[PDB]
Amino acid sequence: NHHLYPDELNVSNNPHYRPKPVSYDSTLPPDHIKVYSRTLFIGGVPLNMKEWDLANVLKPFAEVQSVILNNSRKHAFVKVYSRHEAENVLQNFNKDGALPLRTRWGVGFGPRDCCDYQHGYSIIPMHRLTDADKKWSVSAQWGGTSGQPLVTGIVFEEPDII
Repeated sequence: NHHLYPDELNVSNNPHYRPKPVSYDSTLPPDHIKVYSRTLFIGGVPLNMKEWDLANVLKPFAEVQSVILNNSRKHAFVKVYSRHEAENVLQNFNKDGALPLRTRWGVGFGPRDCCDYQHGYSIIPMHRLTDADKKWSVSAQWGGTSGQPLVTGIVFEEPDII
């Protein structure tokens, strides 16, 4: 498992507490939902940079929740606790290029072909989500719908997937 803080809960006593914003977009086609990524793809990762090193360097911009790192592939998938935090990294982290890290929107939920990589969201037809995906979307600790059912046009932040 790739979560940095095992078994944590999205509760007010956790410093990682974040709200779960949900909205509705009438323009989506039938049976489609919109999911904002909380996952960054980081390329240019040096050989001796580990998961906590990435969390440590990012901390002034965002609190890292999970990291899937592969040094042999020079990359990591880094999930942060909120969409706002992910945007803050892309806006403000390493913009001069003092570090070799190269950061962009990643995909942590749903099919890769549904992702708009420029804007960091996916428009996903619900027939392409597993029952597990649908359950995660409604019941996850961070992101998801906070109990609200999945309907055409619902918009939410990337849900945790176990």
